[PDB]
Parts: sequence; structure tokens; C-alpha cells
Amino acid sequence: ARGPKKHLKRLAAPHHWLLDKLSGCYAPRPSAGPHKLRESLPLIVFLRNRLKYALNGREVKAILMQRHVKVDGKVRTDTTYPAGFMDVITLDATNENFRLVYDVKGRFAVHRITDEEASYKLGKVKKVQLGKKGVPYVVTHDGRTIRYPDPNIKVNDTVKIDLASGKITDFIKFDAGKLVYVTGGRNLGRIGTIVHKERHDGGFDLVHIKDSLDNTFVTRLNNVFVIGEQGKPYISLPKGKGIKLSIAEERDRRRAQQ
Amino acid sequence: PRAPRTYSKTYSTPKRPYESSRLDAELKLAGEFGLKNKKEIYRISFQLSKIRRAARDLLTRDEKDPKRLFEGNALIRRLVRVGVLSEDKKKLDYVLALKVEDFLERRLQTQVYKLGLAKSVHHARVLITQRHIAVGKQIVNIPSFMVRLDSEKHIDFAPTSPFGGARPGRVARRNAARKAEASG
Amino acid sequence: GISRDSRHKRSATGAKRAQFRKKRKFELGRQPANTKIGAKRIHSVRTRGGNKKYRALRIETGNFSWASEGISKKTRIAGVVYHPSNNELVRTNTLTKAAIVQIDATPFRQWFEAHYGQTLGKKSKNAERKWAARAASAKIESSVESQFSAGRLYACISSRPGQSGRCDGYILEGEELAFYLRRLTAK
RNA sequence: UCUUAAGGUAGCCAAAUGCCUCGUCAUCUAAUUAGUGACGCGCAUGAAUGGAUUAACGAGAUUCCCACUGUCCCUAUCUAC
RNA sequence: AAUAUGAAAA
RNA sequence: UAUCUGGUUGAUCCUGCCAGUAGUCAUAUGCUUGUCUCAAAGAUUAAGCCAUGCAUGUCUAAGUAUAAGCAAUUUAUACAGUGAAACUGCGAAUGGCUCAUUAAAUCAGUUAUCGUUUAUUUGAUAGUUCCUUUACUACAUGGUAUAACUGUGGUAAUUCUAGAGCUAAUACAUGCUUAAAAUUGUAUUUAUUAGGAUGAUUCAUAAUAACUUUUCGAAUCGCAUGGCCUUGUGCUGGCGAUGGUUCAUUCAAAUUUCUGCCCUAUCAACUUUCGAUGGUAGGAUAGUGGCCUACCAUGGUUUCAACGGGUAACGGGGAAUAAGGGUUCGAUUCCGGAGAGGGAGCCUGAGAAACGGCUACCACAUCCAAGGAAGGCAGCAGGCGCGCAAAUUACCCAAUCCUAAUUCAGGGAGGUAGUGACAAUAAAUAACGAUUGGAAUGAGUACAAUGUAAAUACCUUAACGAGGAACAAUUGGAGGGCAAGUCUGGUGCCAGCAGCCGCGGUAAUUCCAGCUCCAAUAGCGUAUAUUAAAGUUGUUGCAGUUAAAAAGCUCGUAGUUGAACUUUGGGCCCGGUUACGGGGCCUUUUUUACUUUGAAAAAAUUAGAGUGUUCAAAGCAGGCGUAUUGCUCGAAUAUAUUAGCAUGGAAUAAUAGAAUAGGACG
RNA sequence: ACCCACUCGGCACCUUACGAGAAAUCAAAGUCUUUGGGUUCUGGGGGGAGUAUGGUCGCAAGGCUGAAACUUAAAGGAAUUG
RNA sequence: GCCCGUCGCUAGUACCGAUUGAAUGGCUUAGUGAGGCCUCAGGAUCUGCGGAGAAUUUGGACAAACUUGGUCAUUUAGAGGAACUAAAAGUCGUAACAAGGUUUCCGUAGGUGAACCUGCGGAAGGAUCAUU
Repeated sequence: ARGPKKHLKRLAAPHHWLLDKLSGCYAPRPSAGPHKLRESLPLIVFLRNRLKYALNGREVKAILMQRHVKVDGKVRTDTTYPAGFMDVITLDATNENFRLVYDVKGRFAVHRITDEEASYKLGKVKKVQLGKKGVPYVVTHDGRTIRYPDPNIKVNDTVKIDLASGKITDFIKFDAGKLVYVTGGRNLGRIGTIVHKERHDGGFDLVHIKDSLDNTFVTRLNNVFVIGEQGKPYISLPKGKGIKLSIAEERDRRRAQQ
Repeated sequence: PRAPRTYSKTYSTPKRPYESSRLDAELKLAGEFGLKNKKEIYRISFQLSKIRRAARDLLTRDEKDPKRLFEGNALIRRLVRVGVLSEDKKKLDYVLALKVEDFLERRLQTQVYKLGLAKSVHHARVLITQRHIAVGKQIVNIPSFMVRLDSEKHIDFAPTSPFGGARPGRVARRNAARKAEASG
Repeated sequence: GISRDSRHKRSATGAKRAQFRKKRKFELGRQPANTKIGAKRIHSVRTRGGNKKYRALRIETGNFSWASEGISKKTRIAGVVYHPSNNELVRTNTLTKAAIVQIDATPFRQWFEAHYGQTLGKKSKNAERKWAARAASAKIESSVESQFSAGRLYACISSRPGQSGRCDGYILEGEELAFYLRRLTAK
């Protein structure tokens, strides 16, 4: 290893991609982008295996090249673009519109949305600085940078970004009561409300999250994503609304809806 | 390269290979069920031992334990669906009380014989392996096909099998042609 | 190439480490610049990440700052007189950081005369009013008072000629100037 | 079994003591009557007619090795008397 | 008071 | 599925080991060999050597095309389409292989970068480019080459190329159109000043005086050609691609905190001349740092096992076997290292100590026309050698991906096929009738179609294809453990058998044969290693009088262990579960070890949920429709020891407190 | 000095065997599969062998530490009956 | 009955062993030291007071590699010597097992063809648990 790595194998691929282990040696290695190699869904896996629209990688490339596909407000043509957590993917030719989001099992859901909501997206502001010429700016989890934010917007808040033009539509603060989306850890995809934080010095901060059914759990602050008010989400959530029932309860639900 | 293709063994040969009582019992089973090798009884006994180990580890758990309930209901559900267990004996201890005879009796060989499509168990195996018997509506030539609880009702001759109303095989055709040639 | 890895140095417990890997570029060192005086000659050395470093040699002049005044002027370098690390650098007139050097005094002297209207050693109305406003600024200490008469200023070199290519520095003043003068005259 | 007063013990050796003898084996060398290490039915080794070993020492005797060179191949030249 | 030895398997 | 059995003896009870038994994704080998799926495969000895041929090249509408190329200006006189050759930009630093070197090294978990670099992607980001401060500028826009080519040639020879004449740039070296808003960009460096965030900073950012050999701030390209009139080749004007400084993001990288590694005292002292531990200062670094250098102090590790040696040692995820504990293995499909025959040095580049890149030496080794030249298969095949030990010098970019200018090209990465009793799944060698007959079928062929990049096989199926001498199942064994011959012939302590006990010397249940029988069965045996058995490694859980073992005795440092005592008991309520556990109050009211809970702990693997791949190994597929509409369930679940992080408790066990009181309060 | 009774500490002894052990036997060789008061040393079948070697002490004789190749199905302990 | 040792034959294993033995690998003092790199210079040639710049070349760091020594580790030859083990019937004795016919054994010392004998001290694993 005397340089960057440009390959990924199926076993080394993240589990939530749900690639099979026997069809091919390699996995689609995400190119550099707004999100990390992990916790990000490439368009090839979002089309070939998620939506089943294309049967092979070559057909995925053809779909991408004829420009039917645009992540956020801009068309994407690279075969393995790293579409991350709250990225909105359009596919305007079929008039659908999805926003990526984790199902309660801990995988990218195929949740569809309307254009009236796709016209925006949220982002957990991950850093706040003052750029050149004394201008403040915020940078969110998808590397997106917005200049001149409201002074009340601090780290761990959520900023609503219009896809037409990067601009702060509004923001959601981080305090007790706010509905949050646990993006990271054993509670991948779980949704609940914050009761209180811990705020350790030096170490990783902790937050206690309880959900609609009053199942209190704990998670690092690096894996939470506040998405709206108390029981008033700013986005549409997939089926289940971020509640994980037990294995027996899931089996009972499956057999009752058989 | 490609990710390894996982595999496992379906039986376990016993220690003290040479017990007269064990040999006599397994030969009794083989003779009265038409089993070709001791490997079949070894596989059946290995499945029995595996499910019995699971059942014992399950019974060791405290009652109404979530894992105990989930795994126990799953195990008994699959047992009754296979038909090795019976509906009345739905409790978990009957899994322990099970014997290899139940699994050997839920096989496709003996189930064909019980349904009566065969003269003997060996006749049943011969018919099964010559693609004559068909579960549901598809040809199957597996003597050890564990019949589900909703498959014995639909066990019958294959549509393609000459005994299933199809073209009368090959030997019958050859002899009919010979007879016609002689009579011509 | 000079290796910066600790895999060659003896372990803390005296254990002779074994040769694990061949030498690597991301730990390579380079020879010292050893910048002399006169006829500026800076060679550009490429550095990891595609960056540029100015390996200076034979530098002519440098920007020297009078921290009390806040100003800084380009000045020719008379030569090193005391180096804390090695006296060899003093002997061969090598320009490195923290070198105590003598530099020319005329630019700073002219600036002082034109900004405060006084003199060391030994006309418009706006100028007179400015000097009246800046009165009592000729209170500059006796060290630099005699320094400007001597015509050379003692300055500490604060740049890295082997890295930045420049020999910028700042004029010795007060306690540190007294310390370095005492070191010079310690005999 | 003959016989003596007793029959060379401990040891050591072709040793400076072994005729046959340039003993036999090994090593040293391309080649070794030489050297060294072993073998000992030793013509004729051996116990204060002292046996064996021995650090140091030796203008003692001997073998090999490195360095060194006109000892030599193979001679030539210079100086003084 | 002198008395030593008795093959190999079974 | 927490189990043993034969063997010392005339016989017994023990210690005790030998032997038997079973497994081994554990190897070799012997015999035998039909079918389906799946699949390991030159690691062991030689990281030994390599013939040969391939494995890294790449272009759009969008860098440069007057090829003296193709096809056309039916769109055009600068070109217009395509397009070899070549310059240019990227990549070649990925992948693939091997496991030699490596014993705090790598590596795993866990940390830090307030200690730094980071091509590319993503998102932002240069009126001050008149600043050398309004033509340095030609700005309806600048300069020179030079490639490609023709011709002349040299060399036996190389992916050698010289001399001459041509010619472009997003190639190089320059350079404006920025008005002017305020108070002069940005980039580098120095010194000074203020200072939204962090647990914390000299942080982020801003203001001054300057420095700079000077970075950047668009002379690039393809489409669409639209609006304004004072109609001019005027003024404005879209979609992009490419490029660009800084910041952030991403892909990373380099260092870094704690903890953890096999056997060795027949390795006890080691490091410290000349770097050892640390301080100051400087170079060097991308950056911290004895990384290096100068001065200075004499330090650092160690019987809690240093230093040294061996490793038939890459580390881990994991594998085999196990009641619980544990033992052994992990070259190898995934992660991280290191290597390209050994060793060093280095160019380019963001990225290399790069070897399918150079430089030198060493060791190999090739062609020479005897002057010269060119190499690293531990990639793919393949050959030699080494061995007990391991396959074809095949087809293809169709998947999975990867790269490039990039949908199109390329890829021995990868897939397919060939060999393949390494291992796994299923399962033919026969069934019925009457006392000799019909009926069925797959092996093996084969029109056909599916299959596939094209194929081979598989799934299907016209037709052919069972009656035994056929379409014939072997491998071991018959005294015991360990069921199965007191049958026959041969041999006569010979041949021979025999894991052990033992059999055999003219009546062999034991050798060689026949018959019969037995165990496993397309598999069986043999050898080696390892595991269970092994309570024969013993923490759980051994033994020491006599079986092997208590040192001759005592002292004693390290180590292990170490007498008790410090808050108890009692009342009053609250709220959980069906008394069981929590909480609050009243009754005078300093460090740890430990222990509960949680975060965090890659997949693959393990246990396990669902799912008729015809079952099963497997796999994560699938299922239900009025099937011309379409809808829809999934792809869970637990571990995770040690180490680190937070957290509830104060029993247990250490640990200090105020005794010449400078002791608390206040 | 005795006698009797008691006590502490010794060398022991006699009878049993609760208990232990394979047994001989054992008030410890007991409080052991109902297996954990503290700790030191030693053994892993019999040999080869307390040998070779490397250290180390000794004037020497020898002492301390101390293997391996190889070989073997017994060696051994306690009792019984002859 | 059993059994011990010397000696005799055969085979195997290991040890000592002159040979300043021999190989392979690691580290290293010292000497020589290629090569690329940085640097002091040198400036062919080409270009508009300048610019680029080849051969060469000064010092420095990195440092292959070769030689000679030193050390460590792993193997390994060796005349001869002295052992051990094994193998149906070899010779000499009878040392032990009984009071093994001199009770045996331990340490130590001497002697001797061989077991072994003897001296001193010790043990019973003695052939005595015993003399008020």
C-alpha cells in the first residue's frame, strides 16, 4: 500500500449494502464524495440491487450516462457516486423521487417522497467556523458548506437546505424533546426523542433517547441526527416510523399480515 | 478470489463402531425402511442429536425467557410442519422424547409406501428414483424428501411417468413394436 | 537518504531493533542548507504534497523588525556574532534561526529621524507638530543608543533560511539584548 | 605347565630410546624417509639408575602458516677501499 | 568343614 | 453427545505407560471408481532457477490533425465527419502473488493529530490581474520553439536513434481587458496587536510595518445560436467541459496513548567508545521527535525475567476437537504488514525507496558479426530443480468491478472451460408378478431448444440405450479390544501374519489359498501430525512413606499469603413484580482492586429466524395476483474474553489521615 | 523425695477405625470427585543417565546444574496362595 | 527357579578426538569504496547587457559491495579411544533373590579378569518390633 486504494471486495463491503457474497470478487468502491465510503449508498447499488431497474453494471452506466439520474439538485454520471444519509435522488424520467433513509433494521430504505419535499433536504451541521474575510460558515455531514449562517446555529443542529440553492430555510436546535434520527451504532435507523445529554469532557458525548413506545436507549452524539420537533418530523419517515419491535413481535406482525 | 463456499457435514460416525446391539438395531432400521447405507441412519441420528441438543439448551433456559420462547416455538413449528412431531404433542419435551423412527417415517420412501403406490419400501425407492413419483405437481427423485404436512395429500404419480397416464415408457413400446412386427 | 524513523535508533531498553522495512520516502531527510552571506542563491526543493521549499544559500539581505516600533525594514546583514547551538556557524558565517547577527543601521536610523525627529550618538509645520505629539520618544535605551553610533544592530534571526528561503529577524532589545551582549563580552 | 628373588605395576612411545623401518592408519602437501595425532608382543620404554603432564622462560632441537624479501628463477647496476 | 552350574519356545 | 477397552500376575489390588477407539476445510499415499451440485489445489523441502507468450494502457461533442489515410465539404475557403502516427493530460503507487524478514517488531481492541501532508470527488472560494500602484495590456487578445512527417544515414544487434527542413497547444516562457466600493487582493516570510469555538490553546479570523528569487487570480475547448437598437461581422446572451487559490469534505497517509505474544538463565546484568536517558539551540521533516547536529547533566532497562539466543514464527478475523475449564493449528479466499534475487541510492509524481521505473555492486543468466547490448514469473499459464507433496503454455471482457480523455477502449484483476477421489451435498448397481414372465429406468449416445461472450456439461427431451458371461463395488477383516469360521487345501517357529496381547516347530478358528461370513461402502485402508479419551499437564483437577518424587538441616531477599475492630439495628411512607426486590426521610448520620449497566467493538465464520435450491450441501433468495394491469414479505437476532470509555454499589482486600500536634473549624 | 488430681509443652506408646489408603498401614498418611487455610521444593513408564556437554566450586578425589540420540512393553508397589 | 558382570561375534546410536578441522547464515571493528543525491565550481553549446545550460568537477550526507579480522548461531568429516542399546540357544565364573550359603544396601577409599572383595561410618528396604 504505497498510495490510495482503488478496489473493494465483496466481503469488505459494508453489510447494509446487502451485496450477495458469491456474485463476483469485488464490490463497487465508492469514489470520493460528500460522504464516507461506509454509511453511504452508491447509485449502482441503489439502481441495480435496490430498485432492480438495471440488470448489470453496464446498464447502470447507461442509465447514468443518459442523465436520467440526479442526486440532490445536480445530475450525477459517475457509476458509484456515494449518496449518503439524507441525499435526495430523483430519477425524473420515471417521475419518482426518493430520499435515502435508514430502515429500522439498519439499512438504506427505498423510501419514496414527493417533489414538494424533495425540493429540500436536511443536514446535521458538523462544524462551524469563520472562513476568509471574517465570513462565518457551516459545513454539514455531506461536506456541503453554507456561508453566512444565522448566529444561533451551532454544531449538532440541523439546517434545512434547498436543493435549488444552498440557503438556510430554517434550523432545528439540539435540546431535550427534539425528535432525532440515530444514524450510527447498534441503533442504526432508530428514531426517538432526547431526554438529556451527558457532555463528557474529552470523551465521546452521550445522549439518552426515548421513543414513542418509551424504550430508552443511549447513543454517542456522533451518531444522532435531529430531524424535527417533538413528534413533528421535518421529513417523511419510512414504514415503521423508526420503532424496532422485538424478534417475536416482528414474527407475529409478519404472520398476522401473511 | 471468490468468497469461500461454506459447507458442512450432515452426519457423524459413532465412537465404538462395533457394538453388536447398535449394529443390530441399525440393520433392523435399514431393513425395515429400505435405507441403502448406514450413512442414512447416521445422518438421521445426527439431525436428531442436533435438534435434541438445541432442545436441551432451550429447556435449560428459564420459562418465558424471550429466546426460549422464540426458538422453542420455531423448532416445534418446523417439527410439526415436517410432520416428524404430531400436533397433539406440541410441548417441547416431546422433541427430546423423539426417536429416529419418526424422521425415518417422514421420508418420501416410507410415505410413498404408506400411501400405497408401492409394493414394498424397496419398490417405493425404485419408483422414486426412476422419476415416477412426484410431490405436488413436479417430479422428485429424492428418497429422503422430507414431506411437508401438506404434501402427502398431493403425493401421486408423475404426469410424465408412464404410470401417471403418460406414454407407456420404453420397454412396453419396444415389446409392442416387436409384437406388431411379428403379427404383420 | 537520511532516515527520520526511530526504527534504527536503539530501543529505550537498549534493544537493538531489527531491520523491519526498507527506507521510505515519507520519512526521508535532506542535507542542511548552510546558508552563507552574499550573492543570494536560493534553490527550490520539491516537498511531499507537491509543495515548494526555498533552500537558501548565500542570502544577501533580510527583513528585520524593530518590535518596539512595530516597523520592519529590509537590511543588509553584517554577519553572525553568536549562535547558541554551535560556534562553527559563527566562525563560518552561517545563517540559521536564533542566530545573533549584526546588520546595517542606516534604514532604521533614517526611519527614526524621519518619524520622531531626533538623533542618536553625537522641518515643515506638520512635521514639528507630529514630533511634538510623539515627544519623549527619544527615550530609547542606552544599548541601541550606542548601537546606532556603532552603525550595526544586533538582531536575532527568527526565520529558517533552509526552509522559507528568507532570513527575517528582529532587533535585540531590553533584557534579551543585555543577555546576548553579556555573553559576547564574557571574558 | 616350566621357572625366578621378583617376573615391567601405574604410566608413556617408531619418543633424543624401535634393528625390521621410509612400521600401519589419519592429518598436513600436487607430491612428504620430514612434522603432528593415534596403534604398541616395546631388538632394547617405565618409575627420585625418577615415570607422566606441565603455565612461564630459552642466542637449545624440529615442522607448518601469514608477512617479508635477489635464497632462487636470473641476473643487472651504483659507491668506498 | 566343603556344596559351582543346569540352553530357546510352550 | 460429562462413557472407554486389551496388555506386567498362577491369580488379585494399584501406580504406570504402551496399544486399541473417534474426529481433523490435514497432508501424502495405496487400491477401487457410475451420477448431481460444490470446490481446494507448487505453502511445507528451494523468497530456488527460469525458455516462451501474455498480464497497463487510455479519448469525448468538448487539448493539438492540411496523414502526401478513409469518407465527404450535396454544413461551410481557415477547420468542421471519422481517423492511424504523434505531442498533451491522467493512470501505470490499483490489482495479483508470496510469507523470506519480523518477538513490543507486526498485529488486535482502543486513542490523538491543539503534531502534519493529502492528486482526485463534493461544496463553497480571487472588481484591488494598472499595483513594477490606469495600457507592463496586442486584449477583435501576445512569443518562440518542438513533437507527428519527408529525405540522408550508422549499428550484427535493443521499444538505439544523429544530422536538416517543416508545425500546434489546456505543451512551455509572458501578459491585460477592473471600473473602482471603502479602508492597500491573494500567496510566502518575519515581528507586533485584538481575539466564534473547544475540556483546553499563541485556535479560527481580523489589523498593522514590511519581505519575496515570486504562487494564484481563465490568451482553453464543444454545442445552442437567442435578445437590443443609434443595424455595427456592434452591445448583450444559454448549456456545459477543462483549469484555478484558499477553506471545508471524501478517499487516504505518516506518526501516536493504554493493554496484550511462543520457547529459552546450559542467556544476570544490559544500553552508555562514535546516542545510550534527558535538557537548551539549530538543522531536517509534510509534520512531532536524539530524526540528525553542537553544548550540557549522567542517565534509561532489569529476577513483576531486561539484554542475549531459537522459532520448522507475518499478526489477526478465525479452524479442528472439546460437560465446564482447555489443547493444538491459523502459509492460504477478509483486514493490516513486508518483498519483487540480496542491498543501497534516486528521478517523475499528490501518491514509490516502485523493481512488468531507473542507477551501482554482488550472484545468476541471454544474444553477439567479439567492438556491444539487454534482464529480473514470490502475476498468469508453463519448464527445470527440490522433493511424499500440488492442474492447461485454453476461451472471454458476458457478469463483479477497476482505470483512462472515458457509455464505446483496455484489464491472465475477474469470469468460463481443461486436470482434479483435497474436502463437502444428494444418490444408481434393480423392482414386481406367477412357480418363468411381462412392466420401469437411469448410466451411456443425440435431432432439437434452453444454457453461454461463444461454447462444455446441468435442467428438458424426438429416437437408441438391462437379463446377467450382463450395464459384474470395492477397501479392510473373521483369537481377544473388535461381530464376524472351531470349515477345507497348502506351509510346518520356514514362509510369514501381527496397532498391543500374540499365532505359526506335520491336526494353524491368526500365515498363503478356496468357500462362507462381517464393517464401512463410491468409498475404504496405510503413514505422519494434532484433538478428545488424558484427573498421563491437573486453576477447575494429579502425585511425593513403600510405586517417580519432600532438597541433609537451618537462615534469608525477590514472590505468594497474612488476627480481629470503625454504620449496626429500628420506626414512617412512596412507587415497581407476584411476599420479591428499589427509593425517600427520621433515629447524634485519598488513591485503587472489584462488580452491574451502556456506548463502541468490519465483514466472512459460529449459534440461530424465514424461505421445498426436486431434498441436501448451499443461497439470500422469493411469494401472491383479475398475470394486458401489478402488488408485496424479507435479507433479523446473540456473542465480543482481556485492554480502553462512561456509569450504579462501598461488602470483600490493600491504601494514607491528628501524637516533639506547624492538627481541623473560624 | 513421694502419692493423688489438674495444666502447659516434648519423645513416644496402647486399642479401635469415625476417616484415609492399592495394601502394608496411618490420631495422621484423617477433616479429598461433598474435590480450595498459606506456601517452598520435587515426578511424569523403564532405561540410556545423574551419562555427554556447557558452566561453576575443588589441589585432587569429586560436588552443584545437567541433556539428547537411541532402545524397550513392561519396570515397579502392596498383599494372596503355592 | 531366577539372575549379574567381564570377555567373543553382528548391527545401530551418540560422545571424546590431532586435523591452528570444514561449510552456511547473522551481527560487527578496521581498510578500500561504486553509485545516485545536495552542494562549491566548470562552463561546451543554444538564445534575447542577460537567460538556459552538457561533459567535467569541490566538499558533505546516504551508502551498496569487496577484503582482513572478531563474535554468535546451525550443521558436519575425522585415524583412534571409550560407552550404550539390541539380537533363540558362545566362554568364565556365581555377585544378588532363602540366614543366596560371608545378611543386603548407602556414602567414601583402596584392590582386582569379571561379577566383586576389604576398611570406616550409616540404614533395615533384617534374619530381632520382645528381658522389670
